[PDB]
Amino acid sequence: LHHAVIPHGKGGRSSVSGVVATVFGATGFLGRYVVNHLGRMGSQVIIPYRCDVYDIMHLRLMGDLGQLTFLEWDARDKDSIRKAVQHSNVVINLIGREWETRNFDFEDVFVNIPRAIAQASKEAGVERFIHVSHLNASMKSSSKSLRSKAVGEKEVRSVFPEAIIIRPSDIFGREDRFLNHFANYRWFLAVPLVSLGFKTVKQPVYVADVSKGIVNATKDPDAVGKTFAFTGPNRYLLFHLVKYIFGMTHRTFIPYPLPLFVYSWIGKLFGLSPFEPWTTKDKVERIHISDVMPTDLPGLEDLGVQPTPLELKSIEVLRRHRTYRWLSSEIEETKPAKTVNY
Amino acid sequence: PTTNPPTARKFIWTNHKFNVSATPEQYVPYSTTRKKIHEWVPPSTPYK
Amino acid sequence: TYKYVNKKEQESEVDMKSATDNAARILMWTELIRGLGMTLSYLFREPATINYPFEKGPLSPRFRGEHALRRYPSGEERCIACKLCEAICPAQAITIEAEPRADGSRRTTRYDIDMTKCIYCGFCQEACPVDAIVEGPNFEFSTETHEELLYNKEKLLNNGDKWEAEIAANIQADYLYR
Amino acid sequence: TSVKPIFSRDLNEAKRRVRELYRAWYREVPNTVHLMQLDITVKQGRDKVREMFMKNAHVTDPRVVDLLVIKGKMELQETIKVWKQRTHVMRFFHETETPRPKDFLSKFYMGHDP
Amino acid sequence: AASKVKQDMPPPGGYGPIDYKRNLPRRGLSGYSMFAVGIGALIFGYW
Amino acid sequence: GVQVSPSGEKITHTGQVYDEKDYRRVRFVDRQKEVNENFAIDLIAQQPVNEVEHRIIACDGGGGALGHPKVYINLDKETKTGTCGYCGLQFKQHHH
Amino acid sequence: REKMFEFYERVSGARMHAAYIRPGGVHQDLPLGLLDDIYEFSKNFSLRIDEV
Amino acid sequence: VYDQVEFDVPIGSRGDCYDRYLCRVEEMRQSLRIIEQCLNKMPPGEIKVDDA
Amino acid sequence: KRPTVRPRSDVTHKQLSAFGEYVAEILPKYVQQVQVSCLDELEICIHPDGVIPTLTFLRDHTNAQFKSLADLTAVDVPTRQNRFEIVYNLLSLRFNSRIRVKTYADELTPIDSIVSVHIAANWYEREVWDMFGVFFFNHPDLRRILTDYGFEGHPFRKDFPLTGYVELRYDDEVKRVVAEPVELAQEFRKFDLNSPWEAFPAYRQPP
Amino acid sequence: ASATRVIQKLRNWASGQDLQAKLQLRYQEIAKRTQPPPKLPVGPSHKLSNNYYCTR
Amino acid sequence: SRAEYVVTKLDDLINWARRSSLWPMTFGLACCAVEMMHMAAPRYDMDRFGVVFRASPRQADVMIVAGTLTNKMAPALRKVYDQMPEPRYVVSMGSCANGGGYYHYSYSVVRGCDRIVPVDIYVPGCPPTAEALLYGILQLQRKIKREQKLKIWYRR
Ligand SMILES: CCCCCCCCCCCCCCCCCC(=O)OC[C@H](COP(=O)(O)OCCN)OC(=O)CCCCCCCCCCCCCCCCC
Ligand SMILES: NC(=O)C1=CN([C@@H]2O[C@H](COP(=O)(O)OP(=O)(O)OC[C@H]3O[C@@H](n4cnc5c(N)ncnc54)[C@H](OP(=O)(O)O)[C@@H]3O)[C@@H](O)[C@H]2O)C=CC1
Ligand code: SF4
Ligand code: SF4
Ligand code: SF4
Ligand SMILES: [Zn+2]
Repeated sequence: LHHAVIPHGKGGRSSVSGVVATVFGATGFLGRYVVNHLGRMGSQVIIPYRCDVYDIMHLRLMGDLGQLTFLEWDARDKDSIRKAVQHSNVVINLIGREWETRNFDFEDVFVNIPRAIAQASKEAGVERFIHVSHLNASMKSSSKSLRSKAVGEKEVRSVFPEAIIIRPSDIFGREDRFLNHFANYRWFLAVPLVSLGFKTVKQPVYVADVSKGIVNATKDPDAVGKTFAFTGPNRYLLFHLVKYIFGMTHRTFIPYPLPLFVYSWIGKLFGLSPFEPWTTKDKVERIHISDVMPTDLPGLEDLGVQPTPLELKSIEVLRRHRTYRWLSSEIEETKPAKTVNY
Repeated sequence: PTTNPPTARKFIWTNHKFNVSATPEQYVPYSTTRKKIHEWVPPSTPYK
Repeated sequence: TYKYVNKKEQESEVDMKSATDNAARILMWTELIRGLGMTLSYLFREPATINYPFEKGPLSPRFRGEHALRRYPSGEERCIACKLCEAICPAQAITIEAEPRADGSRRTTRYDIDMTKCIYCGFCQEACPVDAIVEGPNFEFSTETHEELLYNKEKLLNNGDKWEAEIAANIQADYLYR
Repeated sequence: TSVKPIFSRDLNEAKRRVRELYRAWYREVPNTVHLMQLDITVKQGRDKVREMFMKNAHVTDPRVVDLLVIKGKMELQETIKVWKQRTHVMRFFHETETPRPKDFLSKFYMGHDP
Repeated sequence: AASKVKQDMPPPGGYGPIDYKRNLPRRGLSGYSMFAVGIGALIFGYW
Repeated sequence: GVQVSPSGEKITHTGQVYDEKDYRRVRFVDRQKEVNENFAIDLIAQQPVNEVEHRIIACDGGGGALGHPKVYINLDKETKTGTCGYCGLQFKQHHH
Repeated sequence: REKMFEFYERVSGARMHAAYIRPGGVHQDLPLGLLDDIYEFSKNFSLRIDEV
Repeated sequence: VYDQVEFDVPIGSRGDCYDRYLCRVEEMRQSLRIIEQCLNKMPPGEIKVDDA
Repeated sequence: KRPTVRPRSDVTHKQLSAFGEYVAEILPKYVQQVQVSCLDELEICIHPDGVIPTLTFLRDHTNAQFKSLADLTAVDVPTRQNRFEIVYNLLSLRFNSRIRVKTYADELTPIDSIVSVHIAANWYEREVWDMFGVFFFNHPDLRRILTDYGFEGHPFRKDFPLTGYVELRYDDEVKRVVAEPVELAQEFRKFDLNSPWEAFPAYRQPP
Repeated sequence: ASATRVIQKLRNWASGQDLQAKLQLRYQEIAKRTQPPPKLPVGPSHKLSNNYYCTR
Repeated sequence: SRAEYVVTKLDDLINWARRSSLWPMTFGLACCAVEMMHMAAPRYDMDRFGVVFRASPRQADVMIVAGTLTNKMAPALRKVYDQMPEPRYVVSMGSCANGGGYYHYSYSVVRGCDRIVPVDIYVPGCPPTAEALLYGILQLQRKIKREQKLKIWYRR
């Protein structure tokens, strides 16, 4: 270890961790938690951003002086990546997107960009490269995002064979697109589900556990070159999950069945939004795709994390949707969701 | 200063710069010191 | 001695004239019309507003703003690492590390000032026995980053090499009063 | 061995006071998880109350116990009234403090601290 | 030339005299005047 | 002078520069490293020796109360030159 | 208040927090021409008190 | 040097916000009265104790 | 006559000493070690059982009308077994004189409140409690006054570190302000400044 | 001073005072910004005889 | 008639509005609030620049942390900031707010408001000359001049 990387201190905001990370995608739902957990134990975080400097403020405070170093980059410009990974010992590609744009395709974000980042990280002397694929990812899935993600992790491993690949499930938090989505269906007065939610399984995990797992894989020497499956402890059926949601939200739950060949058309329409669409055909298909069973893959308890069940961390997400009549309602008033094995 | 001008000194700048914050050509702080403690340089030969 | 502010009131004597005057005051709002007149007078006065950043507020040579390390006219640094400046700095903002320069002189390697800790008190420039550290006149040195406000030897030396034409004159003006 | 007593001339009366205080806290927890909109259950709060109480179970001087009860009543006042926000209440749970291990060997691997 | 002690001392004879007492002046009409004006205006308007 | 290192970073008058493998050079990415190009050692070397006809000379720097405390320097050793401890001015006994 | 801050600044260097009064007296004598300005300010301040 | 400078203390009768406001205004006026004297009679000499 | 030294009058010394004799012989049950200083200031030290009687006498008695409680302080001296030196500075408008009354306390040795005498002492006693840990009796509302709402410790105790034990920040994870153990980027620098040469031989402590 | 003999009358009547003689602005009635150099005095303890710090 | 040019001009307009109308919040903690006032005073007329102190956070656009931030006050500061609606900027005024300042090593001071909220501009001084605080306001104006949000949206 270089004399400036030896860890010193007790693991506080002003300590040293020995970690010099370059986090691609820090301006997202998960990147902010990752950067918080990194700057919390005194590590250097290099945060390349394409967005406006006004959208990195919430990050500017989650690290001591000099621990956060921001940079302007572009996915197409390869030098923008070399300059970022030029001094790191870790790289964390969280780049992703739940919809395609005028200028970017699922392929572009899930295959090429990770592949270039990995080429540069390898050529630059990086020791670790953490990639975040999906749990349900496969070259044989109906959704295009999952096919692209599987191809992308294949390429990342063909360019960086020691790349830690992390495969989480539908993540839930405050700024998420899963519980807030299943809560905001209410604006349409009813919940359209395929097969009435049955036949579908969801094993969701809290984002803080995922960030802890990433930050611990940063410095866990038994994790190099391994795949992980970050999944929650309990499996649910989409029906009972959404019912528990509307219970915490205390809204009226009117579920009706809906075949997928019209729900996907609905999703296309909604996706035509030139802004951030409220839903998409790919987000639809990603829903209603059952959740793979652990199938021997390592996990959070092997990284050093005890998963947090949804029944403890749902209200801090779903109290924002309640009305004045139900705000103060406690957690125990809501009947928990049925758990399954399948 | 057109009548009572300052005194001439080599080290004085000949081109004044404005506040250069949030740009390149700005100020980044660093340690002006050298290493205090030096590590042992392991040999390039094995014991055999 | 002392005086009364609201005891002036003496025993009550009232006439028809006094009653009518108080009545007009109460009915025509005399005393308020006078405040209206004052505010009117102020409307037709010249405002004290300066046109910043073109014309600026006055100052005096003694103004203590941004710090700078000076030099002798030969270019040699005035600091000798005596450390009075950090020994008295009541904010513990100064940090110094000295070492014999190759030529043997007593000079610094580190001279840092956390300008987020400085209270801009001036004790360092009145303690410096060589008039090396000063608190210059510049106050327009705000930043977009906290790190920029943690000055080191090079920053202060550059400031000194930037403001000397002004620092030296203000000193020449004020150094008899000290 | 002879001193002035604050309130209790023996440990049993101090224990009576401690029990009164435990009852007050046990009864209050629900009202303040409702009011402060805390995102915890009512059982976690009472477990935390019991833990903070046991934190000082080793005391035997009635004066220390009386002062601890005074401090606890001060806090219970600050909480019954909403003078303190959910921040100060969740300070008790230390949700962010990375828990230092009691394993000699881990303490050895990270740092020189005993 | 030479050099005597120089100091921001007041000028010989002292500074001018400073005003510090209240001078809220006295103005206005007589009261009877105000009421007469108002009453005459009312009467003319009524006519 | 301001010499550069194999990494391009400039070496300050303190001899400080980051090693090529040091991660602490990200702070200078898309930014600059502030150094003072006027090294006082070279400058005070560029000044000449002030001869004197007295064995003991004083040095207040210059400007009187604008310089440094007045120190007195012995100049017996004709091979060496006396250097002020505050400034770096050199003095030599003219007649030796 | 701004003019009196100017007095401060002239005599101390700071407008507001002048560490000027110190055990033994004051750090630094008055600068030439300050008492005149104080007189010019005091000869008029009464008028502003009257306005208020 | 108070006890070398003459001034009047303003005093209220009804302990209300009005009497206090008047007391403050008149204390400002008396501060002017005091500044006049401090200006006219300011002695020469040093400013800090002659004990180094 | 000398311009640097401070003019000293013995008349006030005599006045205050006579009044100290007065107080000592009129309250023998409580008074300890009356004393007067080179600077003219009267200091009456007492047993804490005498707080209320002493202060009430000094407020109500005719030759002593100290009916304005200027200050109320404490002083930690960890050496002595009773650390806290509680101080009552008082003022007589009728005689234009001041006086100071002192007691002593401990971590586990509380005293009585004087809000029945001087209502000005409510907040001052709350401050003493918050800062040093001294508990007062029969206080209407004794809580914290200056410290945070969940603050542990009494910061003015010499044994309490200047920088404390915790430190606050904002955590996006929980979306709250949290308290973490202290960790500084620059540690406070302790300067040993005491000269090793006796400076005032009038206060020399014989061995 | 820039006023013009009519606004002055108006505002003096409205306020009831002679403002033109007492202005909130400083027109060259102030000490300069470049004063000569001073020659400060010295205190009493600057003698060379009968000045022993044990006395004072 | 390129959409990129049109978007650049539209963003210029957006920023001009949000810039020439900056309504701060009546939030002053310590001495530095006095220089805030003085910057509201005739010599430096704030409204001259479009600046107006509104007392409700739900109406303000920026908050100047004008003094020392204690641990007993940080929750309220973060709450108020949270309650300010985006776009929201922050200005640290003085040395107490930037890094604790003269009270950095105290047990009841946060060593920088940048720990509790994110700061756009730092104004040094103890206290900062009102002229300096105005310099900082205009520095903020320019920073807003350089937001380029809609260009980013169009490039996405
Ligand atoms: C033969 C005749 C037959 C006809 C019959 C009629 C005869 C004429 C009678 C004239 C009567 C006078 C006109 C009545 C209006 C005034 C009413 C009034 O006097 O109210 C006074 C009220 C109390 O004042 P106060 O000092 O507190 O006394 C309290 C009692 N102890 O305080 C007030 O109400 C006033 C305070 C209001 C403050 C608000 C701000 C006022 C702003 C002043 C603006 C003035 C400009 C006017 C513009 C008008 C143009 C439309
Ligand atoms: N439900 C979830 O959140 C799940 C997440 N994951 C994985 O986690 C990762 C992040 O999730 P999340 O953070 O929620 O995604 P977000 O959309 O919340 O943020 C993703 C990041 O991708 C960056 N990004 C996307 N496209 C580009 C581009 N073309 N150029 C530059 N930057 C780009 C964005 O930067 P900007 O926003 O500034 O453009 C943003 O910071 C993704 O890779 C996803 O596959 C896995 C399973 C489920
Ligand atoms: S002005 Fe005062 S606080 Fe600032 S660096 Fe100098 S001595 Fe320290
Ligand atoms: S007081 Fe002056 S000479 Fe001494 S260490 Fe400080 S800057 Fe250098
Ligand atoms: S920085 Fe100085 S002026 Fe500003 S609040 Fe702190 S102590 Fe007061
Ligand atoms: Zn010299």
